[PDB]
Amino acid sequence: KKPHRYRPGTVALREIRRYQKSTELLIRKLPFQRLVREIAQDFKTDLRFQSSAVMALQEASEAYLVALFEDTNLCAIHAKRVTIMPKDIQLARRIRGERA
Amino acid sequence: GGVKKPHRYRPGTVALREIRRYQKSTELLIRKLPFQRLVREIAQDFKTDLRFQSSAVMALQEASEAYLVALFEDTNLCAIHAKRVTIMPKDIQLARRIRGERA
Amino acid sequence: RDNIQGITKPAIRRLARRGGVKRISGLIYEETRGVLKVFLENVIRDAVTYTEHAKRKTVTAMDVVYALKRQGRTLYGFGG
Amino acid sequence: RHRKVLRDNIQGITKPAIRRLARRGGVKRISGLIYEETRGVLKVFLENVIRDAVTYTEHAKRKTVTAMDVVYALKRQGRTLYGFGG
Amino acid sequence: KTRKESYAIYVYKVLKQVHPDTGISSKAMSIMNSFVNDVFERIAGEASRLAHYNKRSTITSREIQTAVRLLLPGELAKHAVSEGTKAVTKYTSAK
Amino acid sequence: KTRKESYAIYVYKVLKQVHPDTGISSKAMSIMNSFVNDVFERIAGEASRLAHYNKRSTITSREIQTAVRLLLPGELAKHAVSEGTKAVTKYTSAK
Amino acid sequence: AVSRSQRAGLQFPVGRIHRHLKSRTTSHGRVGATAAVYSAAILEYLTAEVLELAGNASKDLKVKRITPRHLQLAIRGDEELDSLIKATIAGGGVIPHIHKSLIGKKG
Amino acid sequence: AVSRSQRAGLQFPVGRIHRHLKSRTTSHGRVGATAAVYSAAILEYLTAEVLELAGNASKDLKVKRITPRHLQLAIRGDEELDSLIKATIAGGGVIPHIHKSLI
DNA sequence: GGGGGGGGGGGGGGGGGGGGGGGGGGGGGGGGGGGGGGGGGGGGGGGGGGGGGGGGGGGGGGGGGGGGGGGGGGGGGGGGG
DNA sequence: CCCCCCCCCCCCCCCCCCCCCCCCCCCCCCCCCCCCCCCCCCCCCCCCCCCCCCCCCCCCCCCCCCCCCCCCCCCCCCCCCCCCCCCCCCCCCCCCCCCCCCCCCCCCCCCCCCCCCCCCCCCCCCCCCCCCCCCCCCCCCCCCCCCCCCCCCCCCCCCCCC
Repeated sequence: KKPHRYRPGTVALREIRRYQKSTELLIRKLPFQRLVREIAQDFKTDLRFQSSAVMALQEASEAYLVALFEDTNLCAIHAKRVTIMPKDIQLARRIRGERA
Repeated sequence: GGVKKPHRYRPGTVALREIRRYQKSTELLIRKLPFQRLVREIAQDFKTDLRFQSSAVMALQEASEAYLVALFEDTNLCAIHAKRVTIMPKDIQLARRIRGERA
Repeated sequence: RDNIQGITKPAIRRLARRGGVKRISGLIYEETRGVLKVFLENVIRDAVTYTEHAKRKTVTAMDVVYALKRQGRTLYGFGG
Repeated sequence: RHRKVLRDNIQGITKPAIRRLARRGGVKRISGLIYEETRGVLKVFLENVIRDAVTYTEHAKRKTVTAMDVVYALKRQGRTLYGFGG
Repeated sequence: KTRKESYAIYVYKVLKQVHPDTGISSKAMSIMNSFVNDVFERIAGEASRLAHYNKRSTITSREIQTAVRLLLPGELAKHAVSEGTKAVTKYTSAK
Repeated sequence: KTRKESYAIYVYKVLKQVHPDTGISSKAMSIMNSFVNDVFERIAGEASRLAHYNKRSTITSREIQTAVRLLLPGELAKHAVSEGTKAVTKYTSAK
Repeated sequence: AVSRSQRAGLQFPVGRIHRHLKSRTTSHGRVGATAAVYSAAILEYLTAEVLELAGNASKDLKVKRITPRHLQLAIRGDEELDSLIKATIAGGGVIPHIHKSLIGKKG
Repeated sequence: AVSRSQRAGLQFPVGRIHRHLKSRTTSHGRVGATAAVYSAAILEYLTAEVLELAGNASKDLKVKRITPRHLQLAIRGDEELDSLIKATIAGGGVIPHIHKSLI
């Protein structure tokens, strides 16, 4: 029936624009809250969390991953690609001194 | 030939020989007096009539060579990531953008 | 379903877009997750250490803020 | 009671010295433009460090830049040095 | 309930002289307060390190001044110093 | 006055316990001296803030311990904490 | 009464800043008479500098209240503030930007 | 009269460390009895860890005195010490290494 | 080039969470004046370290040439977002 | 009926045999200078010992707020078709490394004088402390107002496909 398809890369550019325009969080909340609580459980049991604490952790993480994706993209582009790959994330963390 | 082809190492062989050599030693690689003049010249352009304890200058040299050497390791990772073995200005620039510096 | 997998491709894809990224390899999703796990371990470990020292059982925004600052990742907007 | 004008001393960081530094940093092949780039990067680095060191010197109303001044300046910028102070 | 000091009302006053008809959201005020606390900490910290390097016990406006030159980028420092000398002067000359 | 404190006699004692027939060049001792000062400034610093955040004015062995857990990497922390604990307990066992 | 702050021509709390400086001190140390004044003028100045740029960022958006996004726009947009403020601004996002080589279709 | 160091069973100076804490105090600041003791133990322990490793290296090089080069091989060589000690060690050079794609 | 289908933009509108304006309080800052104490600046003073000047010689540097190597470009394919 | 039986194509794969002059390299060896190493006091400096506060802990009291749940709402994962993109190979020219030659500037060794800086000693402007007076800012409670932001309608422009 209705045959309409955008070319690979057109929606993607639209997404970049939409998401750089906005400021909301992008990881769904409960899933992130669960991850935080599980990681914490290995350092101390029966822990509770202020709500503002989980939120600060989410704001810090997303700012960190977004900035890591910017350097990662620079590494892919340096290698003449437009697709980020694990070796680009690795090169970027290696130079930042984070190593892993 | 007569005394035949005078021996010649292939491009890269002496360069590897060099990395092994400098990597195992610890001396300062920049000549001392020229580095001292560079220091006096930059200092002077900030404030005239300054003197220097000789160890102050040695501290700046150690810091500088440690900074350059670590920057060439990062630059070398950017070249190899790009499938080259030759470092280029764009490799140095990439390393500094990611390190969060600039100029 | 493991918790770390609650951080889904779509969410990872949105973070990359805000990061100006155009095309994503399929292996990127697991790698991003490992990276986030390490970041969160480093920060929570420091937050919880501040909690225990204060003799509480509730990790507070301030414990997270002081943990982030300690790591050179200062955050504004949550106190301190 | 005399002189001597300092100019262009950045060319004292010669091509062989830069190649030695790159060898220690594990570099095998160097393009022709790396040398003027390295000089520019060293000038900036030293400017930033000398600028802070001279600020500590003046603050203390001295005319002599001390190894300690350099060491505190390297520390402020996150480049701690051991061997003179830190 | 114990008092939490904040710089909010002073940030709001400065806001009014700058854009008399503009407001500021709660989340934005929280950010400004974090910013003011952060800058005061970096400054008092450098100033007391300065004092200690020089075997002195008093944090005077002269240490605050060198600390500003060490912490702020060129222009920002130029004006800030200028704003500082100007407040001290106006305050020195008074009753 | 002129006399400057150093940690060198103490570093020598420790070196003799771990490597009885090993010496240390003056350059090397200089580095060890900076290393020790650096680590101490970092621990006292963390202990102060730590105390501050908790509205405490006293820096105890408890603040030093937490300072140590924040500053050292996993395994170094455990061994250091156990040596810290051991020396406090012994010290108080005499008073 | 007058008040230190009013006496100095500043909006920032000189008395409070002073008190705070007596606590960031070397065991038994002192604080100069004018040090608080100077500090207060420095904080006032930077606060003004950011509000001024954040305030322009919001007017050029035809809105009345400065938000975190406005603060992020003003800070990353000025070379000197960007350099001075490395903190993450919660809720600010990033400056829009697409690398030339990703934007395309080319010809 | 037993010194506080001896009383704690330490080589590092407790009295001095106590003194230095009292002067980095912060106004009405107090320093507990045992804070300096715990501090001298952490310091003596880290120092012991670094010398143990530097000393092993000066030994695998058939030599008696530890140099900055030995301190640097020992520190870059240990994951945790490397992580804890970011300072530049004057005269230590680097750990030999050449990327496989350059050989 | 045109259609065909979309997204996007612009201006306008409305409710509601957010913000604000008000009054009221009170332990706690803030400021004052007076007294006492203390950090520090000057002023020698003496010693220590830093440019500077001299001379001698060999390693470091520069320039040149040649060739091998390596980077860039182009094309194509299967494959992967 | 696509896969199956051809079909030839690059791709490797032993195979031949040394090299071979540096390249370390490793052992040895020996002056040398700096690193200890006693001496030599000695200001420092850390320990003790009352004497006097004192801050912190700890139980108790308080009470916002965290977790949890239910009801209501929404993002995710998906399998699939398509096309571009990353990769791989080949080709080619340019560029940079190796080597040679000649040169010289950095180094090394000495001293030396003069700046300048630290150290002490003297003096005193300046800060703290204190008590009193006062104002006062954060909080509670309140509670009217409002800027925003999602939504809507209508229009324009862009992209993809034909």
